[PDB]
Amino acid sequence: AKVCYFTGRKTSSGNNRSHAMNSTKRTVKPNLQKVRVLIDGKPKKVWVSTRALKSGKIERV
Amino acid sequence: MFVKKGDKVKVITGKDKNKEGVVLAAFPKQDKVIVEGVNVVKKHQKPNQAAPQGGILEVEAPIHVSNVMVIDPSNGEATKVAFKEVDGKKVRVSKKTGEVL
RNA sequence: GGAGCUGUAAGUAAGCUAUGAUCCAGAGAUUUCCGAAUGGGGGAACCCAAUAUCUUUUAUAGGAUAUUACUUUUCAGUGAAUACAUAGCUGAUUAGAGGUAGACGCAGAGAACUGAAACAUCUUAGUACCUGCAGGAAGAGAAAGAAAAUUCGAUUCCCUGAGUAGCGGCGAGCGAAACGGGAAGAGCCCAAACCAACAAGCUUGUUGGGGUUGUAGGACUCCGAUAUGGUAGUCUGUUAGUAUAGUUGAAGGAUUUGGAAAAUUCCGCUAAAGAGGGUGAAAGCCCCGUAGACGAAAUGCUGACAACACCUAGGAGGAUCCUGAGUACGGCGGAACACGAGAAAUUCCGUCGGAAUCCGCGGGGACCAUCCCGCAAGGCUAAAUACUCCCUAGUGACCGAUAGUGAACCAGUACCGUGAGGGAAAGGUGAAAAGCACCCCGGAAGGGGAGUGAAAUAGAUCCUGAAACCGUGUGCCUACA
RNA sequence: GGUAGCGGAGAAAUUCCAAACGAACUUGGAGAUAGCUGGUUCUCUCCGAAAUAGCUUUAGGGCUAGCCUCGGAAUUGAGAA
RNA sequence: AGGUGUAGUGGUAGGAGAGCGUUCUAAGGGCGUUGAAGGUCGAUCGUGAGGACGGCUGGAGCGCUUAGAAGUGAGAAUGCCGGUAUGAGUAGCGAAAGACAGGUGAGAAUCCUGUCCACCGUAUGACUAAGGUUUCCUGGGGAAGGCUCGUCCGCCCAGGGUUAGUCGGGACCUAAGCCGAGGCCGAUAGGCGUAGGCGAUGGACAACAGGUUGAUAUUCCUGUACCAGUUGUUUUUGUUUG
RNA sequence: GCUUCUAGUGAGAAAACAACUGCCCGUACCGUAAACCGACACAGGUAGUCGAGGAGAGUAUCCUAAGGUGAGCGAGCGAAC
RNA sequence: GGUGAAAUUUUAGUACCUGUGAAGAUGCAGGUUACCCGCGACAGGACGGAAAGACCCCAUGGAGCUUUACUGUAGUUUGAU
Ligand SMILES: [K+]
Ligand SMILES: [K+]
Ligand SMILES: [K+]
Ligand SMILES: [K+]
Ligand SMILES: [K+]
Ligand SMILES: [K+]
Ligand SMILES: [K+]
Ligand SMILES: [K+]
Ligand SMILES: [K+]
Ligand SMILES: [K+]
Ligand SMILES: [K+]
Ligand SMILES: [K+]
Ligand SMILES: [K+]
Ligand SMILES: [K+]
Ligand SMILES: [K+]
Ligand SMILES: [K+]
Ligand SMILES: [K+]
Ligand SMILES: [K+]
Ligand SMILES: [K+]
Ligand SMILES: [K+]
Ligand SMILES: [K+]
Ligand SMILES: [K+]
Ligand SMILES: [K+]
Ligand SMILES: [K+]
Ligand SMILES: [K+]
Ligand SMILES: [K+]
Ligand SMILES: [K+]
Ligand SMILES: [K+]
Ligand SMILES: [K+]
Ligand SMILES: [K+]
Ligand SMILES: [K+]
Ligand SMILES: [K+]
Ligand SMILES: [K+]
Ligand SMILES: [K+]
Ligand SMILES: [Mg+2]
Ligand SMILES: [Mg+2]
Ligand SMILES: [Mg+2]
Ligand SMILES: [Mg+2]
Ligand SMILES: [Mg+2]
Ligand SMILES: [Mg+2]
Ligand SMILES: [Mg+2]
Ligand SMILES: [Mg+2]
Ligand SMILES: [Mg+2]
Ligand SMILES: [Mg+2]
Ligand SMILES: [Mg+2]
Ligand SMILES: [Mg+2]
Ligand SMILES: [Mg+2]
Ligand SMILES: [Mg+2]
Ligand SMILES: [Mg+2]
Ligand SMILES: [Mg+2]
Ligand SMILES: [Mg+2]
Ligand SMILES: [Mg+2]
Ligand SMILES: [Mg+2]
Ligand SMILES: [Mg+2]
Ligand SMILES: [Mg+2]
Ligand SMILES: [Mg+2]
Ligand SMILES: [Mg+2]
Ligand SMILES: [Mg+2]
Ligand SMILES: [Mg+2]
Ligand SMILES: [Mg+2]
Ligand SMILES: [Mg+2]
Ligand SMILES: [Mg+2]
Ligand SMILES: [Mg+2]
Ligand SMILES: [Mg+2]
Ligand SMILES: [Mg+2]
Ligand SMILES: [Mg+2]
Ligand SMILES: [Mg+2]
Ligand SMILES: [Mg+2]
Ligand SMILES: [Mg+2]
Ligand SMILES: [Mg+2]
Ligand SMILES: [Mg+2]
Ligand SMILES: [Mg+2]
Ligand SMILES: [Mg+2]
Ligand SMILES: [Mg+2]
Ligand SMILES: [Mg+2]
Ligand SMILES: [Mg+2]
Ligand SMILES: [Mg+2]
Ligand SMILES: [Mg+2]
Ligand SMILES: [Mg+2]
Repeated sequence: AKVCYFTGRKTSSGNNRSHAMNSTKRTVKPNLQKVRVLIDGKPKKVWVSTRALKSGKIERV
Repeated sequence: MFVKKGDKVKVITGKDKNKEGVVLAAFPKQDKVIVEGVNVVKKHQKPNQAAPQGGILEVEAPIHVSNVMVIDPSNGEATKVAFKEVDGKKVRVSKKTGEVL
């Protein structure tokens, strides 16, 4: 799935609201990036949210 | 059933009330029994049964087992049956007199 | 369990059974092929292989059994670009893969008709539908709570609060919560400091100890006891009970009517049993039962008891150390809160920014101060609650075959449809077949006799047998209206 | 053999998509909604209308009033001719 | 309790009141094989819904009183289901040639046989794929089905029938397309796709003629072949410069 | 499939003759139809092969061959329409 | 001779004229005509049958279509991050 490998962030549904407050369904997606991380000793390209990378505790080898 | 093949029974209800006979066959699933000389029927048989005239055959038809009371062999009277253990053999006892079977 | 049995279903046939059959209950054995299917393939119930062992034939062909899907977990072995490696690859190991009960639970995603007497906010609804994950229940749960009578002391559910406070094109509508009363009740484990061991590049991981919180707790430093209590542990036995077959179980004869008695009349009797069913009509005393007493080889289930395992320290000190960060929180955009952005607290999602840390932090419905109450960013937890495809025993001022399940009957059948799917009609002879031998007309069908039966105008299209409709007989009337 | 309904396909006709296609079929929401039309089952007794006003996205709908009915209270009798 | 007097008593929508009848419940009190309910008939009673009483039928149940609860009353919904009418003995009996003799039989325009006649003949003949799925053959049958009839039938009953190394398919091949280890993508579900496969309508591939049965035949049989392979016999040549 | 080429694989090969082995599925019947699709023993629809003679260009046409068929209501009458 | 439907149908012993009447009557009024039952024919009437008019209007019905109607929105594009 298109899911943040570390924090679990994923696509969800939200509402568009117009000025008249009309409601239509929209998707709301996380800021996922393909990043090479050292998962269990091996580099691999996994989806990672920019939020999980913000701290610098996630490898960027 | 409380009555068994070979038993001597007395008819307590029916057209043949007070007749007595031996049980020729018992039908436990039907709760019925055949008694000699009781509930005879006249059957109109086609001769396809090895009887080269057909004829009207007299046979005993079954009667309900509750229309029959077992005869006390030692007493000749009809009696209700109790189950008392004798010699470790569970047997039928004449409620009226205490005789077995 | 104790005399018959070989199902519905007769019939013939051939058999079984007191050396205990059929039947009943517990436990096992067998269990073809398809189907997740899984050696490969495939238009399900078929086809075609590999490897090993065995077997058939002189031999080839033939047959049998076993193993061989995929991914996951761990281990081993091989092993690329590429040096060491890693990936890949082979084997082993380990675990999932589908179905349901058309119910109940949680979560993702999410309508519309509809209401608003139109309609975009709103409503219908977070409903229907779809999808994931479940569990016997789920979810919630051990206060960064409810409060301000001064206090309460986890959660859940019921009553009430209350159609109140509120929300709302302030329309239509939506609609709490706390207190109070009940059901049921239960609490616990981690992370960190610190200590010890090991391994590695003075820290930096693994293991074990330690520790668990708000009248702040713990580490730490002092002393002092190795007790006392508890449990939401285990196919640990033992024991009892219990479920799944059963045994036993009172007391009526005549008379009248009738085909038949249980009806009737006459006298009796039994009752810890006068619930109910059956029996040739309506039976406490004929049968099955009922009240009551009694019963378990086997396998479950439950409760104890024992065993074993697992938890469980008091008090005084604060110098220092610890107490969950990309977290809390904020901006922006959505959502959830009864609460529609609103003056909008509280909770959550996306995005960006982004704290303090006990002299701290959060909440008390914008916000600030004060006071009070709590201590988030870690997890677990029985009961009270929801539901019933099934199983056992019952109940009904529920139905009685156009009803009651669609289906009382060989019904999800026949039948319709390419398919998804739609979906019927159809119960009753008689007490017993005693289901009309034989005769007569007829090719038969069908009748007429003769019989059976209480009755056949009960003859199988069989209880009763309405009406429409069709016919036969004829008392009266009818061919100038 | 492929394309499927918020669609496909169309030398283009709103043409075809299993004998009715301006949008298939089936099941479900679902007993959609219907200010409309139709239907609504025994009896007798007492009384007995209206088809008007006002307002209405109202005009064959509705609401209050008027007119009917039932019960009740009460007054110096307030009604009618 | 009733009596007198006066007055009143048409009625849709609709209001009020009081009752009839249906099934069930409770209690009481009863009736039933000396015949319950139901059905049917009758010249019966009450102000109404309706209520009795007899005869016949029927064969087991059912009233009455008081109170209770209701799936409680049908003639209309182009209502639903069933039955049966009307139109009617009417329309229709589905594109065409038959005739007679003899037979069979209870019965024949309609079945069998014969004769002549007529019709199709790039067919109305002969094969075969699909589809159907027992309809094939033999012996019986005449309820239903057959648009009439029926002794007959693609119907019913009872038996039987499909034989291959060479035909067509598989153990061969691939096309379109489909599936798809890992893989890529995506709220879920899943979508796509590599290796690898599946998949003919195409490629490849060894026998024919005749005979035979009521029903099968390039399948059985006869004759004569072919393809792949197996065992053995003889003959040649090669044993690791093979 | 087949034919070649070496790489590899090899102790045995080949010929003649004799004897012998060769699995599964379909294989009835209808099939311009009364037995298929059309609710029907329905004047429709149903791919491919063979499809003769005279006259003829011909598979047209007419009549015929091999072969198949007389077709599932009839008998009269010989009006209107 | 055999076999045998259907639409329709409130019950029907189902005439004519003039009139009447929801304004076009087999059925009402007045008068007139007409013995009873059929068969073959024809269609003037039964405002004949068939279809809950399609034209017309209406329902704060529906659907498809259009646009500089309203409100949204896929897509496209521009900036910030
Ligand atoms: K499978
Ligand atoms: K269920
Ligand atoms: K809406
Ligand atoms: K409305
Ligand atoms: K839980
Ligand atoms: K309320
Ligand atoms: K409104
Ligand atoms: K501890
Ligand atoms: K009896
Ligand atoms: K009894
Ligand atoms: K036990
Ligand atoms: K808010
Ligand atoms: K608070
Ligand atoms: K608090
Ligand atoms: K009878
Ligand atoms: K008559
Ligand atoms: K076209
Ligand atoms: K009033
Ligand atoms: K009567
Ligand atoms: K009706
Ligand atoms: K009819
Ligand atoms: K008729
Ligand atoms: K025959
Ligand atoms: K073959
Ligand atoms: K082929
Ligand atoms: K064959
Ligand atoms: K010629
Ligand atoms: K020709
Ligand atoms: K014929
Ligand atoms: K004529
Ligand atoms: K004419
Ligand atoms: K009129
Ligand atoms: K006419
Ligand atoms: K339309
Ligand atoms: Mg398999
Ligand atoms: Mg509305
Ligand atoms: Mg007893
Ligand atoms: Mg008695
Ligand atoms: Mg809200
Ligand atoms: Mg806050
Ligand atoms: Mg935020
Ligand atoms: Mg406090
Ligand atoms: Mg619980
Ligand atoms: Mg039913
Ligand atoms: Mg009935
Ligand atoms: Mg039904
Ligand atoms: Mg009778
Ligand atoms: Mg009858
Ligand atoms: Mg006259
Ligand atoms: Mg006269
Ligand atoms: Mg047009
Ligand atoms: Mg069409
Ligand atoms: Mg709804
Ligand atoms: Mg009046
Ligand atoms: Mg009057
Ligand atoms: Mg009754
Ligand atoms: Mg009713
Ligand atoms: Mg009716
Ligand atoms: Mg006619
Ligand atoms: Mg014909
Ligand atoms: Mg000709
Ligand atoms: Mg021609
Ligand atoms: Mg035949
Ligand atoms: Mg035959
Ligand atoms: Mg016939
Ligand atoms: Mg082949
Ligand atoms: Mg794919
Ligand atoms: Mg995969
Ligand atoms: Mg490929
Ligand atoms: Mg070949
Ligand atoms: Mg043949
Ligand atoms: Mg053949
Ligand atoms: Mg045809
Ligand atoms: Mg007039
Ligand atoms: Mg007139
Ligand atoms: Mg008249
Ligand atoms: Mg008059
Ligand atoms: Mg008309
Ligand atoms: Mg209309």
